[PDB]
Amino acid sequence: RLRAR
Amino acid sequence: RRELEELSVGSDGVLIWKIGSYGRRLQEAKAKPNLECFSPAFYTHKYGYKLQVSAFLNGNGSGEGTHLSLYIRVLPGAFDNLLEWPFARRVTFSLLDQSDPGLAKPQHVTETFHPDPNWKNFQKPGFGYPKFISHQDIRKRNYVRDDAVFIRAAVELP
Amino acid sequence: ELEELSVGSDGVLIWKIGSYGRRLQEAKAKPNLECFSPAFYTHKYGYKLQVSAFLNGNGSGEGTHLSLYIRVLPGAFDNLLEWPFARRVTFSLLDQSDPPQHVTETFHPDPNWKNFQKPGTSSLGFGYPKFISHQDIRKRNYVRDDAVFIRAAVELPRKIL
Amino acid sequence: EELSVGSDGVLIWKIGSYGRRLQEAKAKPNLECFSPAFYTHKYGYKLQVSAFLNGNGSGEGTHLSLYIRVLPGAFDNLLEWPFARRVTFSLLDQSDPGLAKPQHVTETFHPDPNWKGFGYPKFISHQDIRKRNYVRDDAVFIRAAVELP
Repeated sequence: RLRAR
Repeated sequence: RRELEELSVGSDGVLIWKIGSYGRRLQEAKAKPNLECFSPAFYTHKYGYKLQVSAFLNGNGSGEGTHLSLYIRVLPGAFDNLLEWPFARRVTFSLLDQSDPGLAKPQHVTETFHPDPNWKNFQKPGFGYPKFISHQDIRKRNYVRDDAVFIRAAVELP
Repeated sequence: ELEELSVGSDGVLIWKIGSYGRRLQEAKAKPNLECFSPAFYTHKYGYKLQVSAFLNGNGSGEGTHLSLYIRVLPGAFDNLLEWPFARRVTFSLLDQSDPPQHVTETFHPDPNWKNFQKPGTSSLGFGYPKFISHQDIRKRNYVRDDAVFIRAAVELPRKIL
Repeated sequence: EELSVGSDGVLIWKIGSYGRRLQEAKAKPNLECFSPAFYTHKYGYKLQVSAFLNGNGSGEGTHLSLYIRVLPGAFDNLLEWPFARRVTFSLLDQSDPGLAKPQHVTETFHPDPNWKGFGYPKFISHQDIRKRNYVRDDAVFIRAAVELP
């Protein structure tokens, strides 16, 4: 589910 | 005071971050689109990686306006030259259910990820969940209690 | 602007009371005078506790004994813990001889003692009015270089593996 | 807050600005750098490590010299004397352990029952300290490990 910002 | 931040070491690689004044800080986070709360910097283990957790009470990116967003990032640490790069230890976030563990086994909201070795911040000197928990879900159970929330970041030690 | 860094190693606080002679005289002069350890957490993210001592005694021990008490303080993490506080506590006045016989007492916290219940639901401390008599404390090396060491050990929850 | 430095106890002492301090030690002999005081363990011995970047005794001008000494500690009256714990010194090689296995410079000794400055006039020569990554980003890592019973 993992992501930047 | 920075020598205070150097004493900030995880307990079996665990940071527990209390965000107090939850009600108010959510209001400021609605009024200001890029309002980011920061955990103290902490070390994974005594002579290890320096990390910091950040949260957006009113969401960020795909979670903007609708969710709590939780991120973690690697910071420059004193002992970076003695460590393996890129940073590759598994990270687990939990928003804690603040119920008495003597009544029922509390239900934490929990997600876990492995750092992707292509993201720049995990290389030798934020990443996480834009939609960690929704505004509606966070009012269930005891995630918000006494106007504070507990964020836990646990870093798996080899 | 302070730490929160004050944690026991491990479940153990060692409290040094120096200037003992002078502090005993002050305690004789003012019977309501209570000495306090710094607050400490039993373990990282655990209970916040504090030890107190009456160098010239309190209640049943006044004028004749050292009195020793412990209390639960409001802690940052109280909502994540089991209440009432129920971990076994051990008090010791340390005999400062090169490795010595410590004076030691232990109790399991009273589940009805209002201070052992969850903080935030005026009073007060639990322990020993007559922990050690004035005569007993002059024995051995309980007082040395004009100081005493009080040790409070808390039984930490056991790890499940 | 310096009582707030209790450890495993392992101390890792970072000496930054190596070049400049080495220079100051060449120009000024018996120039001693000091580590922070640290506790071997919670409520235990207070120790301190010192270094001579340009050497001391048999090592002046040619070696780094490394010592450890006991400091008066608040809890000294509760401890066994003389100090008798095994002490290990290491100058760390700062290479990525996933990339190359670092070769640390290391010695271990049992305390001599006479003093507790105790250590190595010739811990590492200036020639060896310029190998590998002992000096990196103009800093060195000294590690002192004291074995707990």
